[PDB]
Amino acid sequence: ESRTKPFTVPILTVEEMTNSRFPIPLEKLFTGPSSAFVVQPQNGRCTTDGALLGTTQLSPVDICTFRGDVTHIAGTQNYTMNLASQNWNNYDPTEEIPAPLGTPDFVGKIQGVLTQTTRRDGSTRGHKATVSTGSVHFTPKLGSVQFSTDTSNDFETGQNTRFTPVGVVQPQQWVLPDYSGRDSHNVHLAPAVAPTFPGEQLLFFRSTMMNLDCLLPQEWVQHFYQESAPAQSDVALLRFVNPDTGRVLFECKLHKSGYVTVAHTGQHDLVIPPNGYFRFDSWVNQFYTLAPMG
Ligand SMILES: [Zn+2]
Ligand SMILES: [Zn+2]
Ligand SMILES: [Zn+2]
Ligand SMILES: [Zn+2]
Ligand SMILES: [Zn+2]
Ligand SMILES: [Zn+2]
Ligand SMILES: [Zn+2]
Repeated sequence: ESRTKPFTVPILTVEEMTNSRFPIPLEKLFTGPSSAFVVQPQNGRCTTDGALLGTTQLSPVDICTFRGDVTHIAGTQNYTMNLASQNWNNYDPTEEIPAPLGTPDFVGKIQGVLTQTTRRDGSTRGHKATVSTGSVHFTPKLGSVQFSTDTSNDFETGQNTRFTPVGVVQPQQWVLPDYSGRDSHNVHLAPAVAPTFPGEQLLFFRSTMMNLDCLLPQEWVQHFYQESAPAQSDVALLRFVNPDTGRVLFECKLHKSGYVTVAHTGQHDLVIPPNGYFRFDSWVNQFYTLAPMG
């Protein structure tokens, strides 16, 4: 039989990791029922054996960013960005993805800094800007989005420009934007996720700014991809361990398609030790019942 790279997850604690849906630290773990909303984020999606899904890409600093060049909308402070690919090359809308990698995956107004990156002429050319992901002008899959800013002159036409997100005004974590605008349809989405094993609920990796919940920390996406360790079954059994005592706090299923479930009924904001981390223990069959959480 073939001997393949052993699967592992990072040894980073929750607070040492970052949300995969916005460039901010994770703050804590949360579990609760999810039958009343559709959980289909497009960022923070990756299989355990290293296949990226939806709009998921590797770099934490490219999460919810946009890149390209802008054209002034005459008589307004607003600008249309004509998107580039992720390396700054020609955007190619025929790729089978929902949108440019790193595109935001929730409806809301994201504020940030829009900056010209080349041939500044000695000017900073960075300005506060906002992009509304629910707006009719939000058409990243078509290759353009619209920003509101406080200038009408400062951005030179035909010069590379980048948006770095800073925060969200106020928004709907679970509602995907219309990547191609009104009366369109989203295409090539990573699938919705749900707990199908009775007594199980999804485990969310949660930050603030409202809650923002992801299915995998960004560092897990990066680790899974970099390692590309093959899966031995549909479910990897992880233990959350506290090295300060050496004891297991709880166990959970890391599903091969890239999400986590725990045995619990109801909302529970987990209380974890500062140094606790996840440890891969074994691959299990489809009949493994987890030890109860809390
Ligand atoms: Zn102009
Ligand atoms: Zn791309
Ligand atoms: Zn210039
Ligand atoms: Zn300004
Ligand atoms: Zn790693
Ligand atoms: Zn390695
Ligand atoms: Zn599974």
